[PDB]
Amino acid sequence: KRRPQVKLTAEKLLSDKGLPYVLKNAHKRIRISSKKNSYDNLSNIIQFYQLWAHELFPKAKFKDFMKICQTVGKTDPVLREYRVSLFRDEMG
Amino acid sequence: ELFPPNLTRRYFLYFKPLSQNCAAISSKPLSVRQIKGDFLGQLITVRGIITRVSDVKPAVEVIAYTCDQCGYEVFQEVNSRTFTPLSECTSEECSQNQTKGQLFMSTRASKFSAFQECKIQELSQQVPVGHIPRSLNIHVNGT
DNA sequence: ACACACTCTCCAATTCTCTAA
DNA sequence: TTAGAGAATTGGAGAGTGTGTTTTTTTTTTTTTTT
Ligand SMILES: [Zn+2]
Repeated sequence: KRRPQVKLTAEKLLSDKGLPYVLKNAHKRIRISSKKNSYDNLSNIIQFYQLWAHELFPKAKFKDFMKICQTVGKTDPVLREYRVSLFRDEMG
Repeated sequence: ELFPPNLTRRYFLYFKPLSQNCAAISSKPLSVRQIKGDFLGQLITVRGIITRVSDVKPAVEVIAYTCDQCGYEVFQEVNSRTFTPLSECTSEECSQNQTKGQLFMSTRASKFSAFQECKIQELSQQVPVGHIPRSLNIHVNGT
């Protein structure tokens, strides 16, 4: 056979390298200010998400990363279990 | 090995022949006619007059490249008079991330050495009657 | 024989559709 | 309304094939024999 293709998958997201890093650091990473423009602060938010997306899975263009995430995010039950777990933690 | 050892040799090395007063062929001078095909590979001594000298130019020994997408560097070693430069990042990590990145050459981390070429010719008072004088090509590197 | 240009082929990745809980 | 089972369409991996390559002045400085 030819070599099988490599893809983004929920296992990467649920890995310790994955989504927990964002929740462990996002409060410290991003910072808005009224003292800078909308365009300024708006640009700032995307920085962290871009660098994190590269570190996670360098295949593809940033937009493609988001739009790929939509499919697995809506379909996989284990990922959804993790997400309802987050919002239960806030219900705790 | 991570990189070729030639890339970090900061020095040059040369042999100096036997003193004839201690003496072996390397101590005994040959005229440019006596250098037969038997001597290929050996260390010898030659006596004559220099006819022309080239000016110095650089020659590559180890070439260095950068991969754009995965931010990784690779090296190539050159021995022959010509070479083909690399154009694909064959690194295993880069390959397993299916990252078909582009390679670009860099001078700032390549290794060069100084090169010069000359020619030597037999003394006119040693040419046998009715013949035309012969000559040899000399190469020089390093200090 | 050694880099190239071009052709051919198979296989699996993908999205679309139907069914039932 | 979600999701999972089956069918159809497309991409490009990669394997294969054929190919190409070595290789009469006219103007100007200098030596030589000729009138
Ligand atoms: Zn690379």
